[PDB]
Amino acid sequence: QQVCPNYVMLRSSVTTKVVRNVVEYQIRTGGFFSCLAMLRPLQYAKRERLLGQRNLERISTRDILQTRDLHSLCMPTPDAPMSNHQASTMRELICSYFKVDHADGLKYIPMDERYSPSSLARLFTMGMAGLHITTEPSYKRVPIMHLAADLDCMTLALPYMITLDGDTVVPVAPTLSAEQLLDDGLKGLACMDISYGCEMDSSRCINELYCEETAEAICVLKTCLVLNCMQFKLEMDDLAHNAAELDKIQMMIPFSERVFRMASSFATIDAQCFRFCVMMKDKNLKIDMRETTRLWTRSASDDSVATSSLSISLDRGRWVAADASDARLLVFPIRV
Ligand SMILES: C[C@H](CCC(=O)NCC(=O)O)[C@H]1CC[C@H]2[C@@H]3[C@H](O)C[C@@H]4C[C@H](O)CC[C@]4(C)[C@H]3C[C@H](O)[C@]12C
Ligand SMILES: C[C@H](CCC(=O)NCC(=O)O)[C@H]1CC[C@H]2[C@@H]3[C@H](O)C[C@@H]4C[C@H](O)CC[C@]4(C)[C@H]3C[C@H](O)[C@]12C
Repeated sequence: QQVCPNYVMLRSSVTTKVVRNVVEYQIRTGGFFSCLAMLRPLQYAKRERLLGQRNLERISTRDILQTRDLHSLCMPTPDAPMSNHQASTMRELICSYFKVDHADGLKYIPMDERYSPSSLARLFTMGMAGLHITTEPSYKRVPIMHLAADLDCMTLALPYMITLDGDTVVPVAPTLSAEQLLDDGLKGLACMDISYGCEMDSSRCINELYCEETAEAICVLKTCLVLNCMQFKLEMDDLAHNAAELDKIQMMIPFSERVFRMASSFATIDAQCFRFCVMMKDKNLKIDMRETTRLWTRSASDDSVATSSLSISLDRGRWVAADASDARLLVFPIRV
């Protein structure tokens, strides 16, 4: 059963079965798990690295086009939500990273300045893996970032925001949306960290790999995470008003729990995702997708949840928001 056919992250499939009159669900969340894999650039490309250019040429062949194909091509996606936030700035980045002309940057980001955030992350993540997906169907080899190799053994990653209370890098709740970290020359990103680990055990922070070589790659990895957040937020905003698509699943409670897990990925870098996840644990996750949509649109209000009263800290490789002898949110690290 297809859900969100023309979405990138929400794109999911549901298989339902009966074994002696017992109701069984299975939800297959597709593009989402593809998108978060981009925290390990080489692991993402590992697949496509051993597919030739015919993999792409047979796609630009078609006239149907659709979302899943435009994504693979790293092009803007009509029939899907798109953003224009700091599009000017993002186009400059493409030209710098891939060292190409403005005429080619305009292929990725039209004059419209509308683009799919997950189609840029894929582009940059593939770029960090040493493959540039070009304007005209092709894979061109570019230098493989040493950072991408340095992280290619890690199976856990936990992004979080930090500040300083005096002389200690201390985790904080997000104040801003992910969308605001991209602007101002991407200088917001300094206050993001990503903790990687094996097994957490071998915990190593991406900010502790800071080097004049890796600084370029370290920023792109963060940008790709922010962009995948933007995509998720766009699709939830669009899903809210797509009353047609919404009605396919409005009562499928096991799906609300799945959307909750998806937002949890971004609940430490995006204030709206934070508040949205906090509200659902308060309700114990047993929520209709129609009500969940209402909670998503509610979370857009800063006063929706009292973030200011919550104490943030890390323990055991997991992110905790709590107050008054009772935790409100646990966020676990992202697989791969
Ligand atoms: C947390 C502090 C800023 C003080 C603060 O808490 N402000 C929160 C706020 O902006 O509201 C920032 C400012 C300078 C940062 C460092 C510099 O940008 C240089 C360098 C940049 C790297 O992107 C991440 C490591 C780090 C050492 C950074 C770690 C951390 O990112 C620092 C030490
Ligand atoms: C932070 C990284 C790496 C800087 C570095 O090489 N070492 C710094 C150091 O170690 O001292 C740089 C490399 C290319 C930069 C981008 C490009 O120059 C294009 C464009 C230029 C604008 O001035 C600010 C936004 C940005 C997207 C830039 C943001 C950011 O400024 C980038 C992504």
